[PDB]
Amino acid sequence: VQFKLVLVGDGGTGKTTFVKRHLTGEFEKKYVATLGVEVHPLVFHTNRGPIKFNVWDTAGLEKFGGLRDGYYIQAQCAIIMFDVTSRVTYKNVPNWHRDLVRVCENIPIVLCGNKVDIKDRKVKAKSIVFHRKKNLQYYDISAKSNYNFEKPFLWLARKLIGDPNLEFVAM
Amino acid sequence: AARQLLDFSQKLDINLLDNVVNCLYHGEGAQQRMAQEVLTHLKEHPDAWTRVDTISQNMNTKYYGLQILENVIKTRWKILPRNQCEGIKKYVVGLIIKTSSDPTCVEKEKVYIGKLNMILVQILKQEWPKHWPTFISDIVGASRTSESLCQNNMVILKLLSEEVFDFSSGQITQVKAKHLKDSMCNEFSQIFQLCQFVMENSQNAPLVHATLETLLRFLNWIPLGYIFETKLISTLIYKFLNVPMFRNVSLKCLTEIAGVSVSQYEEQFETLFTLTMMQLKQMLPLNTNIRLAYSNGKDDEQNFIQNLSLFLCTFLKEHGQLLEKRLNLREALMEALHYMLLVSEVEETEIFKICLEYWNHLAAELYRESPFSTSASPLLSGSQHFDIPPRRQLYLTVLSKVRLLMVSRMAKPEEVLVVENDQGEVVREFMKDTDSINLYKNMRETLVYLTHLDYVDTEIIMTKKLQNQVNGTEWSWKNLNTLCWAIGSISGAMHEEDEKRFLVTVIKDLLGLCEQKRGKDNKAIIASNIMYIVGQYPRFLRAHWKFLKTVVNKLFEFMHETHDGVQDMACDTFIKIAQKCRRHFVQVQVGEVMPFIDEILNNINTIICDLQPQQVHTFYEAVGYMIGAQTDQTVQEHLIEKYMLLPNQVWDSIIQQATKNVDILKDPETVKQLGSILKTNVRACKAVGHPFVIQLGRIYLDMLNVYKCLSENISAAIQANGEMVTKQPLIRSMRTVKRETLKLISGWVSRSNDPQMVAENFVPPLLDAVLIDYQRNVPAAREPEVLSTMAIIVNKLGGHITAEIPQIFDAVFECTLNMINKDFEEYPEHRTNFFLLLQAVNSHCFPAFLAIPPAQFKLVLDSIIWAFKHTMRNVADTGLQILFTLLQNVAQEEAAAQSFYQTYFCDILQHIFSVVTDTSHTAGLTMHASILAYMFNLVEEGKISTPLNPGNPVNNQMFIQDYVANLLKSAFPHLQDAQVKLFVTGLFSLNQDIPAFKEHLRDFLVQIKEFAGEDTSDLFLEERETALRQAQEEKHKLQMS
Amino acid sequence: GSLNELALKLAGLDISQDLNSTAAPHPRLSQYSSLEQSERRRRLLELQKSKRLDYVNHARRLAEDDWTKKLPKHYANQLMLSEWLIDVPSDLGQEWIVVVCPVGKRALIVASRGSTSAYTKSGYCVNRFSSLLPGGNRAKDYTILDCIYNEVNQTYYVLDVMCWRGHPFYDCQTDFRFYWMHSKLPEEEGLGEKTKLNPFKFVGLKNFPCTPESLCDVLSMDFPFEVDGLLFYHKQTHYSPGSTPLVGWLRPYMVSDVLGHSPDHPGCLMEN
Ligand SMILES: Nc1nc2c(ncn2[C@@H]2O[C@H](COP(=O)(O)OP(=O)(O)OP(=O)(O)O)[C@@H](O)[C@H]2O)c(=O)[nH]1
Ligand SMILES: [Mg+2]
Repeated sequence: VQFKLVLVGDGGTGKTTFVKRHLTGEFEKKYVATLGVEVHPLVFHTNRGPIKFNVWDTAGLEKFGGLRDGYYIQAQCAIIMFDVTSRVTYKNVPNWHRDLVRVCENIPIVLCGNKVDIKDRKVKAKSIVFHRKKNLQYYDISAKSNYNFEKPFLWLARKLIGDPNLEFVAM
Repeated sequence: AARQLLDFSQKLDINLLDNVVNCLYHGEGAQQRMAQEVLTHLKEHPDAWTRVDTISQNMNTKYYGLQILENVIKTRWKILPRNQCEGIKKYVVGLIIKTSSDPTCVEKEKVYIGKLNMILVQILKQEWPKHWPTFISDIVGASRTSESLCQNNMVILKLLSEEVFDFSSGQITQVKAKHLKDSMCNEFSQIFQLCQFVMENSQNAPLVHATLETLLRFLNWIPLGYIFETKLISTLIYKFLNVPMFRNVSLKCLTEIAGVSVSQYEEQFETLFTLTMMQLKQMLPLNTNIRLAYSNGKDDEQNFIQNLSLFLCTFLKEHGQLLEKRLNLREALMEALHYMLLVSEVEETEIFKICLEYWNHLAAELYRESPFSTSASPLLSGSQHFDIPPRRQLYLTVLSKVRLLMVSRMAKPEEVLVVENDQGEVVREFMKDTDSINLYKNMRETLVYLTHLDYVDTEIIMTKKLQNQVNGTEWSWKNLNTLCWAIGSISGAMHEEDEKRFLVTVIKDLLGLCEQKRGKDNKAIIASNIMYIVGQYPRFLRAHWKFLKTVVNKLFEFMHETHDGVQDMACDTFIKIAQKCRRHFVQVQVGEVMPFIDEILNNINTIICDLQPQQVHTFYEAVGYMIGAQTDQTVQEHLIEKYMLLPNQVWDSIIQQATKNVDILKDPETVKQLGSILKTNVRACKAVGHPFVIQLGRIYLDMLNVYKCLSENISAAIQANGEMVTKQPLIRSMRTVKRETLKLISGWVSRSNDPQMVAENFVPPLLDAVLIDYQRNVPAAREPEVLSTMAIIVNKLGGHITAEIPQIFDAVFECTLNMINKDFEEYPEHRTNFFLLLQAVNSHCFPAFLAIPPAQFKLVLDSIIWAFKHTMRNVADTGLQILFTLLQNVAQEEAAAQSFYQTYFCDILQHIFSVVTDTSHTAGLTMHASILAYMFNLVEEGKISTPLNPGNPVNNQMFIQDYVANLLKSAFPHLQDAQVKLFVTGLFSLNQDIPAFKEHLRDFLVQIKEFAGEDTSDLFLEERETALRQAQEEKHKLQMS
Repeated sequence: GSLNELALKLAGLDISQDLNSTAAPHPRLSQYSSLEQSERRRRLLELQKSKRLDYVNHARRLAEDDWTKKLPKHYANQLMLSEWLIDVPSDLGQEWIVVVCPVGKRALIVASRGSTSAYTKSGYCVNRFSSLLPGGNRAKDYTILDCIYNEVNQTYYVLDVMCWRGHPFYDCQTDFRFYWMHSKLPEEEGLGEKTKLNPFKFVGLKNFPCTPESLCDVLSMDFPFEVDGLLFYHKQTHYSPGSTPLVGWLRPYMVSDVLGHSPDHPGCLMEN
C-alpha cells in the first residue's frame, strides 16, 4: 500500500517547499538547498484505503548532488520539477529525465511547472512540450497558492494502483 | 559501535554492504548512511576492484562502486598512467561481456548493466578515436556472432549516441563534440548496415526492439541518405508498425522522420504518408470509436494513441503544400484528417492539446489565405460562385467539424483559486497564465479564425447546441456552461449588426430556457451563463443603454441572492460591465434626465448590504471605473467625495476615538475595520487613478500616523515575545493595515499625472512615518513592503526624488543590509525587495550615488556583489542587471568613470569570474557573459588610465589579459597554461558576439571540472586558435562602419 | 428596436419567486412575480399556523452544525425576511408594530458551544467571537437571534429572537418574542456593554404602534444610530424564515406617501 517517489528538479525549483506544504500546509519562503536527499513519507486517503508516497526529496545543485542515480534505484514513480519563472530550469529537464529512466525503465512519472503564481511567468505554457514524446504527465502547480496542488500525487496513484476513477478523500 | 568512517585497512565489504541496504531500505538512520557514503568519495577508489569483484544486495553495492569508478574516469583519466587507462578499458569491456548473456540477468537488473554500458560510454568519450580505433569496427563483428553481446551492444551505441549528439551541450567542450560527431558520422555506415541486418533477418524480439529504439535516437542527426536513400521507412511501415509490440517505437521513429524539411525528399514523404495510412486504416479502423478504445484501452494502446496524435499533428503541420499538389493524395489526407477528429474526442487534456495545436495551425493558415466569408450569394447564371479560396475549399466540411469541436469541448475561460493569503485571509484569487487558460485561449483563437472563415456556420452550430439544450434534452450543466463559454469567446469576431441579431436571439431563448426549468439549482446556473454572455458583449451594452441599465439593475438584484456564489457571479459581472461600459454610467442617457451613477451612489448601502467584505470591495472598484470616466474635474470631485462617503464615516469615527485614546487603534475590531476601510480605499484608488488624490489627501496624514501607530504596537509586541507573536489574530490584523496602507501609497503614486507635487507633498511624510519607523522597528518586524513600496515610489518620480535618496537610503539601507548580510537565507522578502529598491534608485537616480562618501558608494557596490552571489535566482539576477546597468550609468560621467575603474574595475572582474566558475549560478550565463564581455570591450579603448602603473608600455589590454590569466591559473592550478591562454584570448576575440562568448564561458566551465593534465593534447590547441580569428575578422566587418 | 423584447425579457428573469422581494425596488417604481395582494396571503398564512415543524430539533441543529415549506438545512436563509409593505393593512392600528431598523448587516447570531458567530442571509460567517449571550462566553443551552450589526457603533442591534437558553421562540407570536427581548436582554450581566468577553454590545431595537399618532411621533425621534427604514410585524406572527408578507418594510420617506499648498489638517496630531 506504499511506494517510492524520487523527487527531481534543479536548484530552487521548489521541490522541498512543495513536499513540505504537503506535509504540514506550511509555506517556506526561505531558500535552503537540500544537501543530498531527505526522504519524507506522505499519506493521502482515498477511494481504496490509505496510500503513502515515500518522497525522496533529492537535491538540485551540482555542488550538493550526493549519490544521485544511487537514490533513484528501486524507484516506482517520480516528478521532475521546474520553475516557470526561470526558463533555464526547463532546459535541464531533459537531463533529469535522462538520469531517471537510466535507472527506471518503466515507472509512472510527472513533470511539474511550479511558481505558476508569480504573475511574471517566463515559461509560457506554449513552451512546455517535453513530456509529450517522452510520454509523461504534466501539471501546472504552485506551492504558494495550491493551484492544482495534488494533481501530481492523484495521477501517480491512479497509475500504480491501476485505477482510473480513484478519487482522494477527506478522511 | 555502529558508526564507521572508511580509512585504510584490509577494508571489508560485509560492512559497507550494510550501510547501502540501510540508505535504500529502512529509516532515519538512513540519514547517517546516506551522509556517510557521500564521504567515501575522497581519496579515491582503490576499492573499486575490491567491491565490484567480491559481490545479497550486492548489485546495489556494486552500483555505488561504479559511481566512484565513473568519477575517476570523467576526470582523472587524462593524467592516469596510460597502462592503467588500458586496465580499466579491458576491466569494463570484460565486465559487460560477462554480465550480459546470463542464464538470468533479467534479475541482475537492466540497471547494473546500463550503468556499466554507461561507463564504457564514459571511457569512449575520452579516447574512442585516437586510442580505441578498432572499437566500433570490432563490436560490429562482436554482435554478428552472438546475439547476447549484440542486443546489449545496441545499447552501448544508443547511449554513446545521446551523449555525443543530444546531451553534449554543456557536458563536453565545444570542439571535442565536433570531433566526436564527424567521428560517429565517419564510421556510421558499418553500423547502420548492422541495425538493418538485424531488422531484416533477426527474429529475436528483444534484440529487434532495442535496435528500433537505438535507431530512434540515431534519427536526430544521422545523414539523410540513410533515411531516404534507404528502404528504411519501408522496413518500419511494412514490417514493424503493423506489429503489436514494436507498434510504438515504429511510430515515434516515423514521427521523428516526418519532422524534417522535405526540400529534396518529397517523393519519399508522399509514399511514407500513404503507406503509413494503408497500415493504419488496416489497424485502427475509421469506424472505430477512439474515445472508448482509450478510456478502456490499457497502457498498451494509450501511448500508441498519443503517438498517433504526434505523428499525425507534426506531419500534417510540416507537409501540407505536399499533401495537396496531387489529386491522388487528396483522399489520403482526408482519411488522416478524419483520424484527427476521432482522436480529438479523447478525454485527455494533453492529447487534445496536440490535436488543438494542429487545429489552430490549420485555422491560422486558412485565415491567411482568405480572412473573409465566401461571398454569400449564388451567381445570376446559377453556376458556382468561384470565391471559395483554393485551399479551404478542401477542408470546408472538416472545419465545420472543428468548429463543432471548439463549441463542444470549449474550455474553462477562467481559473478562480479559492485559497487564503498569508494573513489568515480567505479570498478569491484570479490566475493569469496557467496551462488552463492557455487551453481556453487556443480554443478561442481556433473558433475566432473558424468564425471569420464562415461565421454563418458558427452561429448556426451554436444555435443547434442551445436548441438541443432548451427542448433538445442534451441538457446538462456542464454542456450549457461550454455553450456559453464558446459564445463568450467569439465576441467581436462578428459584424456588429450580425451579432446584434445573434445575441438577442441567443439569450432571449435562454431567458425562455430559464423559466422552463423547474428549480433554483438550474435557474441560477442558467442565469449566470446569461450574465457572462451578456457582459461579454459590451459593444452591445453601449449601443443599447435601456438594456445596460436593465442588466445592471438585475445585477444589483442578484446582489442579495443567497444561493451559492450567485453573488460572486453578480459582482464579477458588474465590474466587467463597469470597466467596459464605464462611460454610459456617468453621462446622461436618452430616457432619463440624471446620470445613472447618481442613483447608484444615492443607493450604495441598499445595493451592497448583503454582500460580504470582498464582494463590497470589488463593488467599490466597480464604481471606481465609473468615476474614472467623468473627466469634468468639478463633478468628478463632488462624485469622489460622495463615493468615498460611507467608508469615510467609519474612518472619521475610529479617528475621533483615537484622539481621545490612541488605544482603540489596538482594538481588534477597530483594526478589522481600518483594514476593510483601507482595502476599499485601495480598490477605489485603482479604478479611479490620479484624481483620487482628492480622497487620499483627506486622510493621508492621519492614515500615516495610524500606520506608524500599528507599526510601533507590533515591534513592541515582537521585541517582547518573539517572531511568534506574528502567528496570532491581532498582529496579523495590524500587519494588514500597514500593508494595505503601503499598497495604498504605492497604489496611488503608481498612477499619477504629477511628479513634482507628489514629491513635494506625499513624500516627506513617508520619511518620518513609514521610513524612519522601518529603521526603528526590530528586525523581525520591519515590514518588507516598505522597501518595495519605496521602490515603486521611485520609478514614478525619478529625478524629482533624487535629492532625498540620502535621507531614505539612510533610514533603510544599512539597517536592512545587516539582515541580508550573514547568510543567503533568512529574510527572503527583505533580500528581494531591498534589491528591487537598489535596482531602481540606481536606474532613475544615479546622481545620488555620485554625491555621497566614497566609503558609502563603495558600500553600495559591495552589496551588489552580494546580490549576484545569491543562490536565489531573482536576487542574484536583479543584482546582475543592477551591475550592467550601473556600468553604463558610470559611462556618462567621464569624470567619475575613470576613477571608478581605478578602484573597482578589476575588483569587479574577480567577483564575476568567481560566480561564473561557480557550479551553482548557471542562470547567470547570459548576464555574466553579457557584463564580462562589455567590460573587455570597454578595455580595448574606454579605460583611459593606467592600472598596472608601469607607464604606458604596460598598456591596459595586455595588463588585463595578464591579471585575468593569473587570477584563474592561481584559483585553478591544474589547468595547463595553454587552456588559460586559449580562454583569455577568447575573451577579447569572442568579445562582441555574446552568444559566442556564452559558448566560451561554458567551454571553460567544462575545462575545470576535468583534469586535462600534462600529456593529453586532444584539446585541439590550434583548430580554435584560428577559429576565434573568424570572430575577430567580423567585429570590424561590422563595427567600423 | 426588437431588443426591447429583451429589456422586457431580461426583466422577467428571476432566481427567486418570492413575491414582492426587497431585493428589487418597490412594486411601484417599475410598473411578473408580484401582485397587489399582501393582505390576502397574510390570512392563510396565519390560518395555517398549527405547528407541523420540529422547530426544537432545528434550534439544536443550527446551534451544533449537525444535519441528519421546509427547514433551511444550513446557515443561509435562517432569517425571516420582509416583503415590501404594500397592502397597507385594514387593521394597522392595534394589530401591527414597527421597528425603526438601523443601517448595517443582517445576521443570524448563533451562540452555542462556548462561541458566538454572525452569518449573513447566506450562510457566510462574517465574524466569530465571544459574547455574554447564553452559550457564547466561556451546556446544550444555546441562543439564536436575528440582528443588524451596525459597524459605526460596533453594536448588534437585535431585531427578534428565535432561540434563547435552549428553547425555540419560533413557535411564538411577535408581540411576545419582542417582550421576551426587552424583558430578557437588558437583564443580562453586560450584554449591552463592551468588554473582554463581550467585545460587541447587544442592543434591543425598540418597537412602537402603527397608530396614526404613532408613526407621527416616531418619525420625528432621535435614535442611537442611522435610520435605514421601518419594519412592520403583524403582532401575531410566528417566526418563518424567508420572505413573508407578514413583515412589511418601507424606507423612511415612503410613509407619509403610504397613507400619510499641502494636504489637510491631521485629526490625530502626533509626531511629524
Ligand atoms: N512564488 C512562489 N515561490 C515558491 C513556490 N514554491 C517555492 N517557492 C520559493 O522557492 C524557494 C523554495 O526552495 P526549495 O523548495 O528548497 O527548492 P529546492 O532548492 O529545489 O529544494 P531543496 O534543494 O530540496 O531544499 C523559496 O524561495 C520559496 O520561497 C511557489 O509555488 N510560488
Ligand atoms: Mg535545491
